[PDB]
Amino acid sequence: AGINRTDQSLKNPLLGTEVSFCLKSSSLPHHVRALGQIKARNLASCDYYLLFRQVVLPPEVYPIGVLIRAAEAILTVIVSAWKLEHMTKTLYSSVRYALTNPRVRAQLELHIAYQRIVGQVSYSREADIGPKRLGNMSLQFVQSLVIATIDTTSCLMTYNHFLAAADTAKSRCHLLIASVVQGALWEQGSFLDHIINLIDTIDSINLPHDDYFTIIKSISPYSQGLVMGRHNVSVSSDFASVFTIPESCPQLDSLLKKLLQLDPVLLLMVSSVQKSWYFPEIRMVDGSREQLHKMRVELETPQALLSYGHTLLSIFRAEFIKGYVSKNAKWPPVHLLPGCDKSIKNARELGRWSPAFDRRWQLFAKVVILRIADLDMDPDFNDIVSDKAIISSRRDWVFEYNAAAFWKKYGERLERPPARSGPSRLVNALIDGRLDNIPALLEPFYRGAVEFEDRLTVLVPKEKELKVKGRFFSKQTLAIRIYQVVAEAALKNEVMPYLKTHSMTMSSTALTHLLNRLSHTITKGDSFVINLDYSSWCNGFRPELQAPICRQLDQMFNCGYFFRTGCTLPCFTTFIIQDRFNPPYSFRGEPVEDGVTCAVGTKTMGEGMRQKLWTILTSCWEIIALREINVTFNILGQGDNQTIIIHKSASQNNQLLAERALGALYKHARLAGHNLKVEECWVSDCLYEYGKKLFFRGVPVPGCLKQLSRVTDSTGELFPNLYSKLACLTSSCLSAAMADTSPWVALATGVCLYLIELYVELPPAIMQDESLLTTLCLVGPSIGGLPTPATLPSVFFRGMSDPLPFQLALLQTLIKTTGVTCSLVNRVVKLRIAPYPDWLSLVTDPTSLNIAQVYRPERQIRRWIEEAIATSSHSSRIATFFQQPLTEMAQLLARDLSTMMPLRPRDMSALFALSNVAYGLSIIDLFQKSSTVVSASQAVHIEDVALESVRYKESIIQGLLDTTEGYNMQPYLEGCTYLAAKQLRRLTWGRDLVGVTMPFVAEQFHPHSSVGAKAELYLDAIIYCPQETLRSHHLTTRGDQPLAANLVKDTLVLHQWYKVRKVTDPHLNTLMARFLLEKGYTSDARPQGLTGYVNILSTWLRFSSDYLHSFSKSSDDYTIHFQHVFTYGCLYADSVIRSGGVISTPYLLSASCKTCFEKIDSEEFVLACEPQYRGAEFDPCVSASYCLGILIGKSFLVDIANLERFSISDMQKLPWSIVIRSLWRFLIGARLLQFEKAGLIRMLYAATGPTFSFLMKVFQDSALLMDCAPLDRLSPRINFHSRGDLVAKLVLLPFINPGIVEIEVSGINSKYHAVSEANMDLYIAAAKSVGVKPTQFVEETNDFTARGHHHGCYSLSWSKSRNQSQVLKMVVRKLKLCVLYIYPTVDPAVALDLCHLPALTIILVLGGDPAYYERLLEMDLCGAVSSRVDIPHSLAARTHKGFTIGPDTGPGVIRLDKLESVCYAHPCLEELEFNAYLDSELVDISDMCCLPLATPCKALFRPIYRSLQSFRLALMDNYSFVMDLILIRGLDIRPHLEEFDELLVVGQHILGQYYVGVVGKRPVLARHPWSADLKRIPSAARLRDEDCQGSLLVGLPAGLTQLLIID
Amino acid sequence: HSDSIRILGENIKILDRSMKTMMETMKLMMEKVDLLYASTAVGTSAPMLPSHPAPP
Amino acid sequence: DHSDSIRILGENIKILDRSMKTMMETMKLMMEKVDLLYAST
Amino acid sequence: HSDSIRILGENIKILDRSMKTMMETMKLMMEKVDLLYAST
Amino acid sequence: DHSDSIRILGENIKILDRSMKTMMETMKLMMEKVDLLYAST
Ligand SMILES: [Zn+2]
Repeated sequence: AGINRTDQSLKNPLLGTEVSFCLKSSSLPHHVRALGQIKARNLASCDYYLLFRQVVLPPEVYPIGVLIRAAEAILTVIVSAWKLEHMTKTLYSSVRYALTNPRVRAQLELHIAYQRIVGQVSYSREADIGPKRLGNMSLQFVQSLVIATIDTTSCLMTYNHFLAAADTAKSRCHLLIASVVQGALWEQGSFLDHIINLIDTIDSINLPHDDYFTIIKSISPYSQGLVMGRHNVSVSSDFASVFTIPESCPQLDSLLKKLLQLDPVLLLMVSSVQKSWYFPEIRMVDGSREQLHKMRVELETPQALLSYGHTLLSIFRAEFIKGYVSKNAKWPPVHLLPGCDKSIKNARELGRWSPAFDRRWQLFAKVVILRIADLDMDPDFNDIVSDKAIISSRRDWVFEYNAAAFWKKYGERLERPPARSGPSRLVNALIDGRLDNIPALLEPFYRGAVEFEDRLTVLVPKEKELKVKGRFFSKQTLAIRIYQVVAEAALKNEVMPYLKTHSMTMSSTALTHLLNRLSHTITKGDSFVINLDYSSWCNGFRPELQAPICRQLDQMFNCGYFFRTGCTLPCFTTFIIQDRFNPPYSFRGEPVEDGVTCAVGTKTMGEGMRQKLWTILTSCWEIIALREINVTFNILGQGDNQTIIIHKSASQNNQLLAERALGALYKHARLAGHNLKVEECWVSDCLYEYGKKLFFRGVPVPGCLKQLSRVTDSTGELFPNLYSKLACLTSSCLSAAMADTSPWVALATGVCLYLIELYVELPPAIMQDESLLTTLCLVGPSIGGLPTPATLPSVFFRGMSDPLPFQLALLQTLIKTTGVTCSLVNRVVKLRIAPYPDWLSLVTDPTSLNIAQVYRPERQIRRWIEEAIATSSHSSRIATFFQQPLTEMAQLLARDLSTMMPLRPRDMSALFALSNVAYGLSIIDLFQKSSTVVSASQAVHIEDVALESVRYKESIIQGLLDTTEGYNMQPYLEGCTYLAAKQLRRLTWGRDLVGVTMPFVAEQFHPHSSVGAKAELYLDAIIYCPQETLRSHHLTTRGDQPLAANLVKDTLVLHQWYKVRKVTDPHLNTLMARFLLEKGYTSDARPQGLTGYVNILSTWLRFSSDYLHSFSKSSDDYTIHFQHVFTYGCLYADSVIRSGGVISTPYLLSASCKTCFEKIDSEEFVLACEPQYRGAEFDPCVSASYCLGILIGKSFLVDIANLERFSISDMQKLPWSIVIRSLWRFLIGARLLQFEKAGLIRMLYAATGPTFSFLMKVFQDSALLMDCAPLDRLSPRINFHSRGDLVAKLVLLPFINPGIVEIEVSGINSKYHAVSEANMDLYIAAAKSVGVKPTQFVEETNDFTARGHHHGCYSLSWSKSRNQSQVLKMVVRKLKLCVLYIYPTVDPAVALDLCHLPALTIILVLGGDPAYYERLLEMDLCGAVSSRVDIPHSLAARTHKGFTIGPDTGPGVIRLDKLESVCYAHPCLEELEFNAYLDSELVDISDMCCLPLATPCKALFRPIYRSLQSFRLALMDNYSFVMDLILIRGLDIRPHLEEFDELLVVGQHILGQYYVGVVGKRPVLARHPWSADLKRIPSAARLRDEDCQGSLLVGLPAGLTQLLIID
Repeated sequence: HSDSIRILGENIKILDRSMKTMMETMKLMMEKVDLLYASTAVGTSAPMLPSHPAPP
Repeated sequence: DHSDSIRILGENIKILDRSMKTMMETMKLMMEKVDLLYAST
Repeated sequence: HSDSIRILGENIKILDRSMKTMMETMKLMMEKVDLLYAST
Repeated sequence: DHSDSIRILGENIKILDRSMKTMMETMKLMMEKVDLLYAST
């Protein structure tokens, strides 16, 4: 039969007109029966809330205590299966308090009853249903009409109005569940009583629907006005005087104000919920008339619009010139003879920026920008996916509206809905081939005017919005939508990067950086951030001129009239309001204007249509407005509510600037055609909305009460059943967990909603078994379970993960905790036989086995849609692109993939992606999941999907009630599941699959306190020490710690990534050569972001990698995925915080699953047979290291970039004999001027820039350092202090001394020049395991332990006292203990001397601190601390277990106290600065005396050592420093001259022996001033003295001789 | 005769400078009638009809 | 005799002709812009 | 040097024809833009 | 070297310069007309 009532939830907006159309002069038979069923007294359809307050149910109608105990048990096992402990109690107590309160249980049982009524009537063959008693109220449904009756009184409504009321009760249930959970889990108390008061309040407001729904419209603006009033006392609120909320209902205003005094964040969260309050009618009387009146208003005269349009085209050309010269360093063309500035004609040739140029508008009228690129019509298919339906060609709008509504209002039948009138999806109509060719689709835009069939705009009222008049969101034809996609991509890829306003907004790193700058400035308040909200942003443009720049953008893309149709398109678009059951009149097959329901040919293009061109227009007039008043601008803007960062001007102080700037922007923007009122902008550091996310002072608000109460559209190409609702609930919990909502709140809400949906769809026989209901959740969607928030790690972790060990650990905890045996787990799971590998393998996936679970609905989406497009589309189009079927050739490819051993996932994925079969399969993969394709794919396959729903319901009823056991899983459960997961893959696939198995953090890592963690069992660990004790406040405020040719480039990345392994498999080369010929490329042989929610918490924690026994030192890196480990630690901390405990101690992750740590098998893949598609349509080290040097040089040049774009390991394996040479070559061959050099001199002596941080990251372990022939010359030559001072005196040295440069001037590579910058990083990542440098020499420092000759005995003569750093070496050699315990109160550089000593195994008292060992490893260069100090015992120690340095008080600890005076007649050391106390007793450690040693590199300081043959040249080097630094212009040389003075005083003790200036372009220095222009500014010295003095003066400059002589 | 080539080469240099002048005089005179093409499109029934297309 | 000195200005006179062709196309676009002005005002 | 000077003469000739055609276009466009005070 | 046509092509360059000057002249006149338009729309 015909399917009735096809929606389980409502997406359409509400209207009460069809109720009034049914009440008078009904014609359809079910309308007549609805009139018969209603009583004499009918309440209005807007007043339906007054009927729905009176609906009371008999309390405790559903016995759900088994659901309560089941939910407690499910929460207990998911808490214990994450191996966290304290979070059992608070979660189930919050669930119990949700299910125990009488009003919340009444609302929730109303939700269960509503869902049972819907599940009995949705997808039901019977048309009308009998009287169903919802509590006290009788509901009787006939066809589409719904009759609600409480005794005498009644309300008549639609089925969509019934879904609006049912979704109101549903979203109220979601809000109440999430509010009990959130009030139990967040810093503020119970939300619950506020919503309980507000429901009775909104049903107790004695107003008509227009007035209290106007209050509903102003819930968010008046709460925002109250927040702006209370938070800003200097600037008064502007929205507080326009609305009627304080006057119409004083108790409501009192409650909102009380919530404001408690917490304005609480007020914004409560005010931000949408549909827990009743659905408004979207203001048919007033609001649609007001919006369509504002869409066609003419507010300003065209003369000022004309002049101001030139005034803003000037600043558009200014911004595009600034971007193009900042990127490509070419000035766009300038005007010459009839009127221009001559300095700009000079500056075009010279290519120099003019700062006073941008303040002038009349000169950029003269300066016109040349074409720079061409328009590419074809876009990516990954941005045409969703978020907007289409009209086929001006025919869907007749189909949308009710024939009955138009029949009663206008007396004609509208000739009924004519047809389906094309697919509602943009994708389905695009791929069908009517509008397939995108240049042929956009050629009407190239002609200058659109076709008549495309110019339509049907305005959809946005449900789930506070504003009840709302933004009637636009919906155009396919041609206009493809125009929007291609033009937005053309701006975002090219033009928006060339515009400084939007180069921040489109680049994600630059968007984060702009958001960080805004969050600092709006909270400091010195230069605060304001917001120009534009209520009529879409309506305020004009069809004659939009204040446009499209005339210049048309020339820059070399297109003709393509954006000039954009300004004329507001004339073309016919506007229709898509309120459901609303008639606008049809005139001639086209609408006629009435001003309320329709408006033909308005002044605007559409609501939300063409957002980015309009964004440039609004931003251009605002920046020329702020440039006329000389205040520095930034803009965050993409659409409505455009936010402008204000800085401090040179004209007025920031308060006077602030008020003057608001008045000036009102005057100028009012002149621009957007009539800004006094309310729409505010001079306040309060609030802004960006990217459909609200921000209060830059902090994003918790959207838990809004997003979870927002019901999911769901049923995506699927029949409405259990599994689709569970998967959409899981994805909603994931989307909450990404958008600043705690995934434990999401998990508790998901468990509650899970068991509610089970109670809708299951009999009580399953329900009365508590242990079975506990069993049902924890299986997982891979091995035969339903999708839960519990069993999806993707909710918690990032996109790519392998959930199999987590599911099996869940099942282990299920067996061990509950009374459920292994046989009951077996009968629930039903693992089955699962033979053959024949179909497509699951790699970097959820990793389903060959068994497909019986609970997942087997919707095909590669047979039925393929047969539908084969039968329907007689035109081939997308068919004639794929000559043969996609999955057959891809499956033959997978059968050939079955032959190989290495089975690498990413390699196969990228090589598959080079083939066009992946392009077609990605189109079909886009057909599987979308929000637009569902609207056309649910309408097909009628009455079989309802039978699928009933059949799946009975199938899962039989499956969950099965007995004994289905298939055996008994050996796999106990112990670990390394061999068991490989056995499941080897059983389902018949062969061992490697590279797909990611050993999970649930097994391998047990979170612990260090007192709770064991050292000798749980070896490797990642510990996250906090800077502050976290609370629920700490998840809101940040801390100090920090966060297609592309396929061809990635294929070549894989190519020269295979050169790491030194395996020469010819089959690999032949298959990738065939795929390169498939590409058609010219050269055959071419030479901690985390999830985001816990990002704020991660700003208070640190991260490391401290796994040094058996997994880090190997050449083949073991399987640890670090970012998921970091995320797991952050979620454990978040759980401990939201329970009620505090993170006051560092927490580590404990090594339990010892077998799961697998070493990678470095083996190359072999394809046995040639692929049948074939397309349809010198050593690398020298060039890598030279290009690495010039990359460091250019990154340091552009700092005054982010150089962490590499694998960290491969540079440590790479030799750096060859890096340093062309690090110097670029800086000697650039030959910059003095003022440009000044910034590079200034920057490098401070620890600034990501380049310096990446250089300090790669200089922790360095066998590369000792091998470098400059470094074994320069380290004898200059004084090296730290890592930063050595590297800074290394890279800056080609500027300031050519003397060492001329020694190694005769070396360069000829193959260096024929290497592009897109190949160099590939050659850096090509020589990793070619040679790993496995020597890692311990450059042994002063070992003592005996009697021998004095070799110098130095340790840290530059930073600390040198006598303190020797006794750390000297204690442990007397103890003869390989173990030592170090606490982080010791300076990290001092401990480096202790860590140089070989044959130790140091187990520190870290408290588990990641940072202390990372510092004393980072100070190292030789690598004795990466090897001897073996960490996974040290990182799991909180206190004294062996001989301990570092705590001031401890049982048997070695403590260091500074001694101010001692004789200490000892040949090794001159004195004893720090006395050592062994086990808190002092022992004289002077018996230890030095020995002959090996080669040293650190902590012994070669230039102040015995060697002087490099120091004689170092004197010439420091005189080169001082002759170069005076010639450097625009620099205050205080610290660099101090470093020169350090080197000069060190040199002056050897020579036997202060005005700085230049006379006659030659630097002459003495202590006495030669002229008026001159500016006034240890025992190692004994060993640095040498015999036969006078040879230093041989080959010495005369200026150095004048420098050394005093006066 | 190198100088005979060089004098007319300087003449072509002057001609190129005047050509860069012409390329911008025309682009000034786009703007004032381009905003007039904009400024009167009030939109009673949108009677626009562009005639000559453009090459890509 | 200098063939390369002839050839450089031979390429220059052609790119000058290309500039003239682009100006002709842009000015006919200006003509089609001012064609709709007379029925508008 | 016969071919180079010959094709140079052809290029200068077609440049001359192109500039006279654009001069005719300028003459037409002046007559088009002198109607703008007849309209406004 | 063929220096006889060098003078002829230089004179033709001079004719091209004359055409450039008269095109800039008529551009100046219609620039004046379009600029005096813009005050009264
Ligand atoms: Zn395991």
